Amino acid sequence: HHWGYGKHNGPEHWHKDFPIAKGERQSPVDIDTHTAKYDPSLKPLSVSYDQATSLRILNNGHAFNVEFDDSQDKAVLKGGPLDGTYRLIQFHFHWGSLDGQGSEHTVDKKKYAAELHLVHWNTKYGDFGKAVQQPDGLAVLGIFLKVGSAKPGLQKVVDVLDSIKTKGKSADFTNFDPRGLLPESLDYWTYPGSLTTPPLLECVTWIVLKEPISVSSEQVLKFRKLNFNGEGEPEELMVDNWRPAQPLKNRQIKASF
Ligand SMILES: NS(=O)(=O)c1ccc(NC(=O)c2ccccc2S)cc1
Ligand SMILES: [Cl-]
Ligand SMILES: [Zn+2]
Repeated sequence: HHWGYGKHNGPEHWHKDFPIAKGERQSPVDIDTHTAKYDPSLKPLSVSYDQATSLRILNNGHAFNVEFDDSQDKAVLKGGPLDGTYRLIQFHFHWGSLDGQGSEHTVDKKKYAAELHLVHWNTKYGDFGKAVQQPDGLAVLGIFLKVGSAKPGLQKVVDVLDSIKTKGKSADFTNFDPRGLLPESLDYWTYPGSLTTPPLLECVTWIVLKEPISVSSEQVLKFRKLNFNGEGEPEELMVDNWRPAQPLKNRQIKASF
């Protein structure tokens, strides 16, 4: 009985195995744009993915991860609300069964068709493992996806999904440039939160971009052909792998603009 997104193992069940699910800084959250306050103490956000080196793509049964080689100082996120350098380790998405839902964070309660998560770990902690043991161990750059024009830079990811249809499958995925998934503006909202899937650790500084990227109906449709199940098992389409908004509690969302 592994955690998932179904009625008997979904988000409302997670707290049993992971009590932190009802924690004080859980993610995602709804972003009330009117209550969010401009923070002049925020430094310019810096996304340097020019030297990024992807290695593999994996269907972990919850989503698919494009993993990067993070053994060296390459692909880093810094500035903004961050202190120090955060290194990119992987990115994945959360999407719905329909265009009307799929994102984890919401803006004034609006749900986007999907949400891209670029995961980074604070380099002062040595590696990802030790980082997730710190309050400021991770930084996730979230980008909303809406259905409209295709995103050229996402097609290579879309075309390899057929090779990792089921849980546990992975494929080589080198030379993929994540810069092709970024919108024009780096305007963002930021707040302290957690991983949105078990173990739901509260080590994340969330940076959610205001400008969403557009993806075609065809592209998101292929995301929906993936499977939660493993090869040879009954097919359960990988859709609606998002956690709903959680209580903001004692937190303030800051705006960079
Ligand atoms: N959806 S999220 O908040 O961006 C997120 C990012 C990373 C993880 N990571 C894990 O659950 C994890 C923990 C230990 C070892 C490997 C992994 S993939 C979960 C959610
Ligand atoms: Cl189901
Ligand atoms: Zn995520």
